[PDB]
Amino acid sequence: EYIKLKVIGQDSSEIHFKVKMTTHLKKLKESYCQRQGVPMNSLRFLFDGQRIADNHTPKELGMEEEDVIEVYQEQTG
Amino acid sequence: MLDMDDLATLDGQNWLNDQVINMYGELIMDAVPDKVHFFNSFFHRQLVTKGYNGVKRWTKKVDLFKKSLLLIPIHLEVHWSLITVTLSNRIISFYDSQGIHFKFCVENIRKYLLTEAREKNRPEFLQGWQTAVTKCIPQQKNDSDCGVFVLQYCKCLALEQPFQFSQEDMPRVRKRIYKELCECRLM
Repeated sequence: EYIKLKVIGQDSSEIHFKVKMTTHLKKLKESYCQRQGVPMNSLRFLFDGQRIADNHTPKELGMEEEDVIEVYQEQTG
Repeated sequence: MLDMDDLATLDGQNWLNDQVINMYGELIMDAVPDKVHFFNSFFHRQLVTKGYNGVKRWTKKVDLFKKSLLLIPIHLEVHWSLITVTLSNRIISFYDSQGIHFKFCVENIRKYLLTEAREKNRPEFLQGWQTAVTKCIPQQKNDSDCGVFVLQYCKCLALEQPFQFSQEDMPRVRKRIYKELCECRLM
């Protein structure tokens, strides 16, 4: 039903979520932005190197309890 | 697809950002999926700071050693460069459009490949790795086109074409990449 997830960014602090396995991760991405006060389009969310799209769900991605999502900010060069 | 301010880093002489790089890489890998694995721009940062354990799950569904060519964009300080790995002759190559010589990263990659070979039980890949700063390659003549050169090296190597381009072509290669990203297909 629900799954626990860790969202870990540059500050290495863990933001803990407990979301349904069927709902789109777009709303986790929105929540995390709000929490850290930056726009959603300024962050990249990866699960084991794969870019998390808005329509992805933990079940479709094969996530398991307390799996880690990594957040990165934009790079330019 | 990408948002319009990501695509906007292709305009004029804007510096490319990671969304253009990583989406083009995904485009290349979807064009020739059996021969090329493209690691996104965050792989090398995460390998450096956390080591193999930080990136071990990035290949949970990929057999790197059945590919011909690995493409690893390298984000250095405000600058785009490229590592390639060809598995047939076991050469790790470092490509840079500005003459950069960053020795640390070929050895970060060589250590990664060795650890991945021990962990996936492919010990025929534990020996034989050689390096090379790639000779011979079109060089940029401004301070903005790093990223565009990187993606053109990527496309050339993935489609096995020679490096028949120079700085004069780059405005038009910017608009080709733009178009390919909007149509989600290479030309």
